[PDB]
Amino acid sequence: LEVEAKLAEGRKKIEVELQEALGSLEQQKEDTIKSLDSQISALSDDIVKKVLP
Amino acid sequence: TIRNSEELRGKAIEQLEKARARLKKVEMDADQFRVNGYSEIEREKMNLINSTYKTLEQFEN
Repeated sequence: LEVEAKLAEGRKKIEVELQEALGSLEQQKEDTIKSLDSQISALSDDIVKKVLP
Repeated sequence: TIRNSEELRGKAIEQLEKARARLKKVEMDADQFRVNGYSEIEREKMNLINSTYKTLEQFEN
């Protein structure tokens, strides 16, 4: 029981850790999407010079 | 008649004493069994927690 209940609580703690990590990653991804805009612009220009002959 | 009662009493006491000696021994086996079981239960509990912590970490992965 006691070990089992402890394990269940540990599983909940792991879920909290995992739930939080995903949220942090999502926030980071949003910032990146906001960030490195020049790549976007220049990145856009990117294909253009090589797409055609 | 005399040789009978004595034998009964001899055999009888050999047997009550023997039975109670066996009780003691068992009292010993059980005593042993209880300790082993307790240790096994603790290890098993340890098993569960450890492995579930592993499962957590894999979930995090």
